[PDB]
Amino acid sequence: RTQSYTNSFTRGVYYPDKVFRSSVLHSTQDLFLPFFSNVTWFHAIHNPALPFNDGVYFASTEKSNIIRGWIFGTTLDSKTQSLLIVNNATNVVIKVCEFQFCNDPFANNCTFEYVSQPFLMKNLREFVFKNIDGYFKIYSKHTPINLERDLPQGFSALEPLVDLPIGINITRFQTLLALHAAAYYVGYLQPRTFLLKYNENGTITDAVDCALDPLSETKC
Amino acid sequence: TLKSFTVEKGIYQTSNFRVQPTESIVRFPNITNLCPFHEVFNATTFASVYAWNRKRISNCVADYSVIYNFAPFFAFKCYGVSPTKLNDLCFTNVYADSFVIRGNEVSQIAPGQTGNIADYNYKLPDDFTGCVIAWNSNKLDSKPSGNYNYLYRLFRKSKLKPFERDISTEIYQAGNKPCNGVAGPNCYSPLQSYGFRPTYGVGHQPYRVVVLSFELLHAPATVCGPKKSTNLVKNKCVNFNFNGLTGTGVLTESNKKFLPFQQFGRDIADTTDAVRDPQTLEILDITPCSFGGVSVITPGTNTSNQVAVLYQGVNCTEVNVFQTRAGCLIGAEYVNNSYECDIPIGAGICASYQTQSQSIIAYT
Amino acid sequence: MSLGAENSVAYSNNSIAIPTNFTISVTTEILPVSMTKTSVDCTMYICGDSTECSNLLLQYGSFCTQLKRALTGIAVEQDKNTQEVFAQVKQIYKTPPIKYFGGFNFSQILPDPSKPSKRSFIEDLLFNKVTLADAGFIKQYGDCLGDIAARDLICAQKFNGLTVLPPLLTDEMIAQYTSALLAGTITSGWTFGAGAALQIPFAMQMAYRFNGIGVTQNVLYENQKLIANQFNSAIGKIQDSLSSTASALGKLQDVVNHNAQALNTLVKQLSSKFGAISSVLNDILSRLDKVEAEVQIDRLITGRLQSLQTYVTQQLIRAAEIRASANLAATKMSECVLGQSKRVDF
Amino acid sequence: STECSNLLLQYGSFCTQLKRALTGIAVEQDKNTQEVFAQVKQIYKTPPIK
Amino acid sequence: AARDLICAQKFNGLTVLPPLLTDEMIAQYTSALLAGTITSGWTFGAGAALQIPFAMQMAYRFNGIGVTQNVLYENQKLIANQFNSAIGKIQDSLSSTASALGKLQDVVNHNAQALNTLVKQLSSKFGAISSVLNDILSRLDKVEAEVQIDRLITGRLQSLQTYVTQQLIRAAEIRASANLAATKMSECVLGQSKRVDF
Ligand SMILES: *[C@@H]1O[C@H](CO)[C@@H](O[C@@H]2O[C@H](CO)[C@@H](O)[C@H](O)[C@H]2NC(C)=O)[C@H](O)[C@H]1NC(C)=O
Ligand SMILES: *[C@@H]1O[C@H](CO)[C@@H](O)[C@H](O)[C@H]1NC(C)=O
Ligand SMILES: *[C@@H]1O[C@H](CO)[C@@H](O)[C@H](O)[C@H]1NC(C)=O
Ligand SMILES: *[C@@H]1O[C@H](CO)[C@@H](O)[C@H](O)[C@H]1NC(C)=O
Ligand SMILES: *[C@@H]1O[C@H](CO)[C@@H](O)[C@H](O)[C@H]1NC(C)=O
Ligand SMILES: *[C@@H]1O[C@H](CO)[C@@H](O)[C@H](O)[C@H]1NC(C)=O
Ligand SMILES: *[C@@H]1O[C@H](CO)[C@@H](O)[C@H](O)[C@H]1NC(C)=O
Ligand SMILES: *[C@@H]1O[C@H](CO)[C@@H](O)[C@H](O)[C@H]1NC(C)=O
Repeated sequence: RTQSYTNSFTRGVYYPDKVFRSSVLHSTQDLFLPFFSNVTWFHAIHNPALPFNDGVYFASTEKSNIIRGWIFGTTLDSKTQSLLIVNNATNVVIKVCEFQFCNDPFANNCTFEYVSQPFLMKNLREFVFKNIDGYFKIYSKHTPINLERDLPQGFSALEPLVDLPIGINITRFQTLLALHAAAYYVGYLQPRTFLLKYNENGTITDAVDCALDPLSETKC
Repeated sequence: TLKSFTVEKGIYQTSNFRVQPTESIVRFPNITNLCPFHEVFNATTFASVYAWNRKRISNCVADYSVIYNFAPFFAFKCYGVSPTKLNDLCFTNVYADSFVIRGNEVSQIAPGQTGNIADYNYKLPDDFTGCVIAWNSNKLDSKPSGNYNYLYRLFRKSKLKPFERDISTEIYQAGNKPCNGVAGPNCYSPLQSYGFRPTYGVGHQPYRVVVLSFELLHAPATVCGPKKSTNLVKNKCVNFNFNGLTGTGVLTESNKKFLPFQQFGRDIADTTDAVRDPQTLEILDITPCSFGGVSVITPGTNTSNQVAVLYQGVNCTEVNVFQTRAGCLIGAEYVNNSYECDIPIGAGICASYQTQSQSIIAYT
Repeated sequence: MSLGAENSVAYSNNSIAIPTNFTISVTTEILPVSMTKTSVDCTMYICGDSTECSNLLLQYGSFCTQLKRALTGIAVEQDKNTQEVFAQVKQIYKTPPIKYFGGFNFSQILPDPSKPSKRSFIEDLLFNKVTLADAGFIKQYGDCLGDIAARDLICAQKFNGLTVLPPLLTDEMIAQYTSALLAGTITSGWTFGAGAALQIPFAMQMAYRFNGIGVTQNVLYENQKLIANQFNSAIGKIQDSLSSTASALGKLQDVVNHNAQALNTLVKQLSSKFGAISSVLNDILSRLDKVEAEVQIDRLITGRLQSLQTYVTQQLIRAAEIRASANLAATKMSECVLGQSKRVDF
Repeated sequence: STECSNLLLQYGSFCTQLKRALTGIAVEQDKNTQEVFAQVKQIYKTPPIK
Repeated sequence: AARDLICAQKFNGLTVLPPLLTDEMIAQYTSALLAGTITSGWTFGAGAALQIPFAMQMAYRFNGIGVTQNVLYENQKLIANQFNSAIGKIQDSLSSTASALGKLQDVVNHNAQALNTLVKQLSSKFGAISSVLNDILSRLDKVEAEVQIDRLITGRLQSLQTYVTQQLIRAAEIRASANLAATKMSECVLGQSKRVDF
């Protein structure tokens, strides 16, 4: 495949909890994507996998709707449990049980199932996957991007979507491909302290890092 | 409040007034099913330590008074909550973890402990809010030839994350020479059997352990204990029990744009400002009931026993009434004169004990 | 940093330097006098209508009684400071209807009856420039009950038992005191501060003021129009300086900001756990039995009591500083306004 | 110590107001020295004849 | 060899900041004030500095206190000798007697000893089992070391709050003294004062 590099451009902030806060500045320490970091761009025209390190961050600008899955795990071929989804116009059902995957995918508990609206609704698909204390957390948010060149400017907070009850230790992950091309951005989370700004409607409109440059430390 | 039988001429701040609540409201989500503690606490066998079984208890009504009848244990030892208060408040989800350990190793099932179970078999988080139950199984899990159906793991390369399960069966190597699948020199099996016998001492008897882990209210609550609901009323000073949150205040219909994943709204001083009703999806605003300090304006007890009451900083429709800028004055008559200040009250208003029958008057 | 421009004054044993002309200069000295009067209710702040916390609070002695005594002493002291500074005149003097004081234009400092609150132009500029924090001495509880948009900081201060008492003297009464002092200064001179007021023309009063500082009185009478024009241009320069520069009134803005941030810190200290399991008393009282909740409530009571004692101590030290400044302002009112001062740089 | 810092974080904002008090004293000392000594606009010099 | 007092103060987080004005700048300010007082008189404190002979300035200083100015001009050498002898007496008194500067030394000494106490209070136990934090972490498990750490944190916070309150009170006293010194510099150096015993 093809590997390139991109700056983050202050994107990847989310709601830290499920409490409504309005017109306040809140300082939270959590696994966040640091501002102006190195995000690896992957073009999948050709597939070895990627290491999982304290959660990841996925971005996609694919208008053609050819991304229909995320695969997690440790060894990726049976044994330990590997997440697998099916995305179409009908269901978003979750498969945790083993299948004995191949090299190019184009006996435990926690067999989650979920029938709901499709995840994939000039569009930006953002995702955050993290794992703390056996709890697996998913975050997602649509973004109607107009200037389709790179990761755009602004602050789009990510809605918390799915929390799993329990999971196995995860060190590796893959990405599905659709054939009858694909490009995704991968970033890595780090434990950081953020200062989030809430407007009168309770939405996160701005955020200041506390470890980027000394002006931001002074603002924190 | 002055600890004296005579007071002097002046204004004294005595206490505060507060409208008492008149009704009690308990709002719980509508739910019919009962939680199956009988399957957890009464089973023909329990899983091993290295492969502990977790059951997700949700969408039911949890009664904790039947746990004592199900199993003959001594102490319902908890860490974040109290055993007697578990039928009042309620949680989001319950997780029951069941295993059988040795009697010498029951003290390792606690937050912030090390050892052998707490390092390689079953590790609890430091912020653990839940209860641990252990009871004897000498008549169910002990054989005179040795019970060999229970295994524990003691050899591992690293520590264990909290609530991490490991069922891998690989031959442990503690040297440079590889085992290559043969348990030869410096090659060990990480799983060993307990070998329970009834002739052992009381410290080596098998104890069945069930760990009930609760998680706090951050989602819509779907498992709750038995409490009767009450019809909701608004614009009244009431006591409320919203999913275990007990408080006093008035509930108002509010236009707050709650996101669909959010359930609560907090203030600057970490006080709950807005709630979501559990039965119907409505947003309610909590405001504390009407209050204010009370000042007593009097001359000396040597002069008279008459007093005037200043209600501080209230437009007093919620108690001679005179509305000043520093509250309202009851018991003093306003006059259209101007004397020097005798007893100061507020923004340009002074009170004095004058004839013009003697009475307490207020003026500018 | 540069200490200043280098100068080498030419000194000799038979050489002197004598001025031939003068300037009339109007400066501005801004002095704090009083600060915000606050009152704290311990039962609502530490406990908040919790009966168990009230039962464990009466076993701590008489800490809140002496805290309320200290805050009441500060609140009385602020009104005493304002009365000591401003209420030095015994009557209320009024300027004559004819506005001719030798050519000196006092139209910008004397009040006008068009507006309801009788304040002058410069007083209006000084009142508009120092923005207030809008403390809850006005009866704001009707607005606090009917909450709109997000909750304000003042409503959160009021709901935790932290209130602000209004001062005894309103701004109209201070304006009346200032107008009486100005009328007695420009119609009588220094005689109204040492007995009855004695009328005198303003040109003769300025001749007395020049004769006080060693300059003979014929200098004024031969240069009256120039001195009047210099005074009027100085008043125009000071209204333009107050209209342009907003950093001159930093002392009163600091007085407002310190008493705002002390109450903000006192409110924000309620979220701290202080070593307990939660910062909310009802969650502790519901999640625990009697003894464990008693221990956690004891921890929270000790932490909140320590924070309140720190607030009261810092308020006492600030009150001492404000009282020293108010005594200095009272001395400056007694000496600069009610008479002429021979002290250098006073 | 990391554990001591984590338990100190629960005690609130005492250190912020203590640092604010010490910073206020520190700037007040320089204000005192400036208002005592810096009372002249120009730095004069004595003539060479004494 | 032995650890110094300043090193032990600095190793625990107590840092002494330098003043903004160096002693050369204070000496230049004092030299400017002395040159303006000797040459000009009181005229440099109320506008532009105007030169005057020192004998005529001293004649006006005599005329201020009610002595006719011919007294100076008929007794100029005697007054000059008396001033020179008084300056030499001040020189000898400062060279021999050292207890006259006991105020400023106290301003040093308190600001030493308070910091010294703030070091000594690190040795106290405050009801715990040890004053060393690493021994508490080494000997004890999670909850018990949390209790001991909470006791030590409460004790150290109480001692540090006491230090800050004492520093605030001393700052108020020093500010009052500095206001008095500023008034004396404005009224004695820059003019002639009619206030008695001032
Ligand atoms: C003393 O100074 C004043 C200014 O403060 C001089 O007044 C100015 O005189 C000039 C003469 O050409 C006029 O153009 C200005 O308008 C005057 N200024 C003001 C404010 O009136 C005055 O002339 C000086 N005295 C002497 C003797 O020169
Ligand atoms: C990201 O890392 C690569 C590694 O070689 C580097 O070349 C590139 O400049 C980095 N991107 C930045 C610093 O924006
Ligand atoms: C809050 O929402 C309203 C309605 O959508 C909108 O008019 C307003 O601009 C929003 N406020 C913001 C974005 O600060
Ligand atoms: C609970 O109440 C809501 C609204 O009152 C209703 O829509 C829902 O069907 C009820 N559920 C049950 C199980 O009764
Ligand atoms: C446990 O379950 C068995 C099987 O149904 C039953 O016979 C027994 O009475 C149960 N014991 C208790 C204490 O519920
Ligand atoms: C609140 O007090 C003001 C004071 O004059 C009064 O005008 C107003 O009517 C009051 N509001 C009420 C009674 O609702
Ligand atoms: C006066 O000044 C001149 C010039 O410096 C000098 O020569 C003369 O000696 C001085 N007079 C006396 C008496 O010293
Ligand atoms: C000066 O006095 C006159 C009265 O004759 C007045 O009209 C004018 O406004 C005054 N000047 C200013 C700047 O107020």
